[PDB]
Amino acid sequence: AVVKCKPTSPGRRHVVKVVNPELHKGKPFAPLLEKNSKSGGRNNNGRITTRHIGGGHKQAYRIVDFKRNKDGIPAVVERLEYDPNRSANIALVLYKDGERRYILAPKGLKAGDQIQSGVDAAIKPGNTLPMRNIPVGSTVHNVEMKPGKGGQLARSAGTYVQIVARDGAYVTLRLRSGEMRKVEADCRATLGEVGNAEHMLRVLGKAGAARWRGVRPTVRGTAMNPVDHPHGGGEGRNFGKHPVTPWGVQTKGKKTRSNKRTDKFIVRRRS
Amino acid sequence: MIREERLLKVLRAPHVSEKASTAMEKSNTIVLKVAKDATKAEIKAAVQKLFEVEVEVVNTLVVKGKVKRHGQRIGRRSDWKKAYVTLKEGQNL
Amino acid sequence: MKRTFQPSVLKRNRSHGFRARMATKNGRQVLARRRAKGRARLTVSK
RNA sequence: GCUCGCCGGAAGACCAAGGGUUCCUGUCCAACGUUAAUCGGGGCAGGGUGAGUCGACCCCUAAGGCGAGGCCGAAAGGCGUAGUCGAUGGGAAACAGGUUAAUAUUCCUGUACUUGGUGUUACUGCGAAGGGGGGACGGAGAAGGCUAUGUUGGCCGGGCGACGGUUGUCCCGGUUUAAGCGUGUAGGCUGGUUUUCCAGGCAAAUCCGGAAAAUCAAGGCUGAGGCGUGAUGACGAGGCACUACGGUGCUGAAGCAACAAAUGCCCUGCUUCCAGGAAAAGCCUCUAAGCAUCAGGUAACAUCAAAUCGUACCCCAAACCGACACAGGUGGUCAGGUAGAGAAUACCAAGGCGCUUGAGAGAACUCGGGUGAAGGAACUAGGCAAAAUGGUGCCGUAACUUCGGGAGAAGGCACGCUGAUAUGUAGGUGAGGUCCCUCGCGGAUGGAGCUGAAAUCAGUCGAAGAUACCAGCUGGCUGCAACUGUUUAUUAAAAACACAGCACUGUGCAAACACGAAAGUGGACGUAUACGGUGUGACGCCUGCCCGGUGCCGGAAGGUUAAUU
RNA sequence: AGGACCGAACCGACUAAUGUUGAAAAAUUAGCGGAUGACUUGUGGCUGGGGGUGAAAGGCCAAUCAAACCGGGAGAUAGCU
Ligand SMILES: [Mg+2]
Ligand SMILES: [Mg+2]
Ligand SMILES: [Mg+2]
Ligand SMILES: [Mg+2]
Ligand SMILES: [Mg+2]
Ligand SMILES: [Mg+2]
Ligand SMILES: [Mg+2]
Ligand SMILES: [Mg+2]
Ligand SMILES: [Mg+2]
Ligand SMILES: [Mg+2]
Ligand SMILES: [Mg+2]
Ligand SMILES: [Mg+2]
Ligand SMILES: [Mg+2]
Ligand SMILES: [Mg+2]
Ligand SMILES: [Mg+2]
Ligand SMILES: [Mg+2]
Ligand SMILES: [Mg+2]
Ligand SMILES: [Mg+2]
Ligand SMILES: [Mg+2]
Ligand SMILES: [Mg+2]
Ligand SMILES: [Mg+2]
Ligand SMILES: [Mg+2]
Ligand SMILES: [Mg+2]
Ligand SMILES: [Mg+2]
Ligand SMILES: [Mg+2]
Ligand SMILES: [Mg+2]
Ligand SMILES: [Mg+2]
Ligand SMILES: [Mg+2]
Ligand SMILES: [Mg+2]
Ligand SMILES: [Mg+2]
Ligand SMILES: [Mg+2]
Ligand SMILES: [Mg+2]
Ligand SMILES: [Mg+2]
Ligand SMILES: [Mg+2]
Ligand SMILES: [Mg+2]
Ligand SMILES: [Mg+2]
Ligand SMILES: [Mg+2]
Ligand SMILES: [Mg+2]
Ligand SMILES: [Mg+2]
Ligand SMILES: [Mg+2]
Ligand SMILES: [Mg+2]
Ligand SMILES: [Mg+2]
Ligand SMILES: [Mg+2]
Ligand SMILES: [Mg+2]
Ligand SMILES: [Mg+2]
Ligand SMILES: [Mg+2]
Ligand SMILES: [Mg+2]
Ligand SMILES: [Mg+2]
Ligand SMILES: [Mg+2]
Ligand SMILES: [Mg+2]
Ligand SMILES: [Mg+2]
Ligand SMILES: [Mg+2]
Ligand SMILES: [Mg+2]
Ligand SMILES: [Mg+2]
Repeated sequence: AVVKCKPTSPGRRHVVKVVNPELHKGKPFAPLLEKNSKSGGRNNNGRITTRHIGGGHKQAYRIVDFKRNKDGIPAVVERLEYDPNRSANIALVLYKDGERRYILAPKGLKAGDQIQSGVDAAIKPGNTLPMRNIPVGSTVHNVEMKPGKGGQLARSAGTYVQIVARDGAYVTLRLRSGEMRKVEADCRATLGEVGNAEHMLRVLGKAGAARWRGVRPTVRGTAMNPVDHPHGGGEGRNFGKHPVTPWGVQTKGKKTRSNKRTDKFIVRRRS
Repeated sequence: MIREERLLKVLRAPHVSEKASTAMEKSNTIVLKVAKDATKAEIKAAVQKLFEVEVEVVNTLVVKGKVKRHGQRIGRRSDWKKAYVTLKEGQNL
Repeated sequence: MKRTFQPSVLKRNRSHGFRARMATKNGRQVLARRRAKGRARLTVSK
């Protein structure tokens, strides 16, 4: 459900929100909570190393089981919850032995549905299996890059990965970006896509909305003096130069990937 | 238990003033100048021993010394401790 | 208006106090210089 | 001392921060005080700050700091693990009355409370660095129930009025009482209890989590206020005795109700929204090792202890920051009356002040104001400045529009007082009395009393009734920028920056990128619906041709070409 | 409901006059803008000089900023006065 607001004020005119009435309305599961205090894009030297980060709402961190290693015991979905730390929704699940966890909520998952992980689970959304046991051509998410490490790919709202080919110890994956990547067949993955695929349809509407998410304003380089940016200067609006980063690197087309260690797993670049 | 030498050193002088006289005639309280590091219990034991009266409660305060002038020279008097020692209503030390 | 000096004893002692100087070799050189010059007041502490 | 004037959401009061004797008393007037000074925040001397309950200290953590080993670095050092620090946050306990020249929740009187140690008695499973629960948390909004507080009436004491009237439906004043302890209320949340079993809680768990029955269908947690008690006490208007004229001393009346009412309390509640809202200990409860007719624990009771440091005084200011006794700056709390929507504003209370040169005169001219014949923008770069408008209710309101707006468009009418409707209405509150039941802080009814708008009709005064203060000028065309924001502290607030939106581009995660000789850290406890860079700048209709030049992307036949040999 | 509306506190600074050896090394007085938010404020913390930070004015970094301040190289050099 994508609902757009009425223009009762100029700040509301263009706002388009994403509303899910299915999501829990009370507090999150407390024992799976942790603090995550903000950084402002400052590292341990206290220097800004990523620009335009600051402020925003206070958030608590929800421990999310990306490994899905509780193998054998069925679990049932208790409720779907809002997570401030990521674009996707999360689901509080109860295993048959009384252990509760948070998982990423696949599309279609509702309260009461049965999930299971392991080598001997079934082919249905929310079930984690080694990619050795998942048929070629399935849609998966929360994919592992090393066996045992935890899901690292296809985690954001609406994303998925496709198993294109299995050959020997490796499986060929088509990522959301379009890159064709090999991964060990022992790496686990969850059936189905990530839900909340309407997340991309929202419109913030006003500057304050981006400030609520901890995003500070971007100043264009062409708007400043030459001492503090290569684009700076000009009597009036002048450019006359090839666009670069604030540190002088060409910023329209120049490739920056440089990793010979992982080159043997890229079957084909996104292009 | 506080030794006798300590007790002999803790008490300095019986403070004199109009307020101290009035405390004596109204609340049976004597006011004393004591050691800067003397605690309430040390003062109580020393009063009960050296003056041979019964104490129930002691009240203490530290006084700040005043800055002065002596022929344009900047000087300062020392901090000191004053004790309000209330006696058990039958002593008149 | 609001002038540049706003006294705060805690911030003063933390910035320029004796233990703040003693905590780094450069602060100890500050103290050595001031002793060699013969300053009556080594730091802000008292 | 009597008058007058000023502030009164402060120019009163109380604190934090900062200062540090400026506090109080005697004395002195050289210098200091923008004049004099008998005065002083000045000189000199003396005095003055009393705590188990307030605060610090202490226990616990945030950001952050330091950091045994460790990793890294010519050296100096950098980072960081276990730890240990770090409040602006969490953690036990006291109230009222009196008293000094100067302190008081600290002294005194009355009445309370908390934590812990030792002992004695009685019952007993006690035990952590480990498990669980709790502590524990956002914004907005709405309603009810209260109190602080006020007003009126009853009551009590006093009054009979400098000039006409004032024994009354008259005047003045007072009419106050805490924490604690019992009650458990308006209301908020939750279904209980007892069994059996279990892949969970780093092992054990009787605890928590899960599962299956039985059993009752109400139990439990929390909770403002009131009531009782505290209190036969305290305080009390006033009288009477001295006065050393600064005040002391003694006594002591009434001490009730109704209505109105917070932005405070119930309420960390309830409803709702998205941007999804600390930590750790105190605390409660599980057990492991271990002790085991002992230790330990529970309850009661007696007894001891609760140290140390601060406490004066100023604190929107003559004591702090501004070189000054400087039109400046400086966080929090309290919050009376009449009018008013109001913490606006006007006049006042409590309280505090008249701003540390005065006396005359009544020229030009300067500054801050009031009024102005006739004219009314003719002024001027420009209506700069000024004049003007200005409230509530009701009628009415155009182009255009993104259908919200435009709009308070524009414009207009009414408005004081008195009487009547109605000896005081609609509404609000609500005593008695009658009755019902699981008897109460219950329930149904009932309505005295108190309070009380607004409207209509008729009269009436004035030049004027939103009468003071307070309080939109309005409209028409057009450039720029969508909008709310931001900026040259101290000559520029804008058309500049940002912005939501758009596009290109990089980035497969030990991401790109940034900070760092490095180790590492941020990006991110994120994973392409993500993150970085760049340009453009809501929205609508759109965004054409050129790859010659420069940049980037791809290619690898041929030429040229480094160290090396 | 709202970066909604009118309007005090509070935050700011558009116009004018005054002041310019000022009451003030940036204020006063009358008007003015925002006033539930990209708000504002207390306490503490971190970022250090070719460095920081900057909704970007070369702004700000202790009345100092097209490279702070203090000490040193240091009696720099000065075909100039
Ligand atoms: Mg960015
Ligand atoms: Mg942008
Ligand atoms: Mg510029
Ligand atoms: Mg350059
Ligand atoms: Mg040009
Ligand atoms: Mg050109
Ligand atoms: Mg005492
Ligand atoms: Mg004391
Ligand atoms: Mg003095
Ligand atoms: Mg005085
Ligand atoms: Mg004289
Ligand atoms: Mg004089
Ligand atoms: Mg004096
Ligand atoms: Mg730490
Ligand atoms: Mg360190
Ligand atoms: Mg070491
Ligand atoms: Mg600590
Ligand atoms: Mg604190
Ligand atoms: Mg006093
Ligand atoms: Mg009341
Ligand atoms: Mg309010
Ligand atoms: Mg005091
Ligand atoms: Mg003066
Ligand atoms: Mg002043
Ligand atoms: Mg202020
Ligand atoms: Mg006012
Ligand atoms: Mg004149
Ligand atoms: Mg004039
Ligand atoms: Mg006039
Ligand atoms: Mg005229
Ligand atoms: Mg005329
Ligand atoms: Mg005319
Ligand atoms: Mg003209
Ligand atoms: Mg002319
Ligand atoms: Mg004007
Ligand atoms: Mg005017
Ligand atoms: Mg009438
Ligand atoms: Mg033009
Ligand atoms: Mg604009
Ligand atoms: Mg604006
Ligand atoms: Mg300026
Ligand atoms: Mg300006
Ligand atoms: Mg990394
Ligand atoms: Mg532009
Ligand atoms: Mg607004
Ligand atoms: Mg500004
Ligand atoms: Mg003004
Ligand atoms: Mg406005
Ligand atoms: Mg406004
Ligand atoms: Mg400066
Ligand atoms: Mg330079
Ligand atoms: Mg040299
Ligand atoms: Mg020279
Ligand atoms: Mg020459």
